[PDB]
Amino acid sequence: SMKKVLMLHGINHNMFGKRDPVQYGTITLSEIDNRLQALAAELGVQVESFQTNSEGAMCERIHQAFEERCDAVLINAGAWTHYSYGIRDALAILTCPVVELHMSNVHAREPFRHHSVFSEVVVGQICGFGMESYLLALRAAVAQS
Amino acid sequence: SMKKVLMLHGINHNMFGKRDPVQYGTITLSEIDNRLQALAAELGVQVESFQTNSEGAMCERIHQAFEERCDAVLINAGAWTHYSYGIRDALAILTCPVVELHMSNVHAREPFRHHSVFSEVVVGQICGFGMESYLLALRAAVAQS
Amino acid sequence: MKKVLMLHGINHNMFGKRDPVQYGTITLSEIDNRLQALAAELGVQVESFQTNSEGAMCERIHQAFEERCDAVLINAGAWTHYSYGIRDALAILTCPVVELHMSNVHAREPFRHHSVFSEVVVGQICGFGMESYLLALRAAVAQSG
Ligand SMILES: [Cl-]
Repeated sequence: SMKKVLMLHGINHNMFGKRDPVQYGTITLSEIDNRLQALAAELGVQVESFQTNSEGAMCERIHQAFEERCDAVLINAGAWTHYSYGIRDALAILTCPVVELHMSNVHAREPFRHHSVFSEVVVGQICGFGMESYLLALRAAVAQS
Repeated sequence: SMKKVLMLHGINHNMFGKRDPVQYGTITLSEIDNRLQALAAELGVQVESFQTNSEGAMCERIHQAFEERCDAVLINAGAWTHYSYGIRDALAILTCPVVELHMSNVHAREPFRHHSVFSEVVVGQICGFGMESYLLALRAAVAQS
Repeated sequence: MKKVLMLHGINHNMFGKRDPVQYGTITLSEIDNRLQALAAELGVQVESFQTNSEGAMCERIHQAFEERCDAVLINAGAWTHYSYGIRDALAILTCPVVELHMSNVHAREPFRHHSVFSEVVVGQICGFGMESYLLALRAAVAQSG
């Protein structure tokens, strides 16, 4: 009865918040997932989170989301965003809304981060708002429904 | 005494034929392998099929094909065709004929699919003929040996 | 005692296993032995790691961050020219990182001319064959002390 949203954390994201606190902050993947769960309860949906450093494991989770008729997918694939055509063609299989998000303003960083290979297979993109990027992406998917 | 040919299916190809039949058809990897097995028997050769979504598993299968003195290799690496230099340098270890193939006319799709990073390490390429691309590739490999 | 980590990249398990006349016989085992011999001479410890999985490489780099490795040597193979995932894993490190190659990559195919690691390494050593590894270990020890 409840809509299911899948959160896909990308390569190197298990290391969020484990670097120098003064320069990189302390936000961890665990805190992000808690904030997503907090907002999900108010929105009346379920959020399941998945993190991997393996491109094949990411694609196979996407395949599973297609077969399990997931209602919406949020993805911050990390560096994969800028070259992994395999994940791009995995996301293309999905028929539910796909929301791309980034904590940082990728369009103002190194040139290679300015381009996303997912642009044609996602509804839209959100970047630059830190932790709030995740919550805004969850909001975007729920409003799509 | 029989020649052994290895068929390498690439990333996301386990999902062949599991999408909308009206838009994507119903051709599955299982149906492809059966038609390959039928042609191999008619041609007097052996065909072994392998699919993976892991770039390392694909490279390691190629290493195994080199050590096992495989007679010819057919590869449809999927999206890996357009960026995986790792699979490219794996194919370069082979000394048997290598045939690159695609079901679709990749040179008439998105620009990133126009270029194959395998071009310098394969005998040639076959694309655009759907199921027949696999059967033509097997014929090409047998004639190369 | 100072610890240096040697990271061997994709396809490198096949070093020395190709045609000896054309590709030589230098193996990863022989390289690691020479590294251990020089490490004892230099008064440091060397640990070697090889993988064909991009995710496994990034996770070894995460472990190198947690274990407070003194220096990292990396010859990522073909990943050098496209794996932004490994690049962003290396960016987490705060110890000196030395990129190395046996061949003169800047005089090979154009795609090998560029390393996506250049902004996250101290420097690069290429072209000196087996000596590239030994020179890189010397570079890393001098960077620490
Ligand atoms: Cl609200």
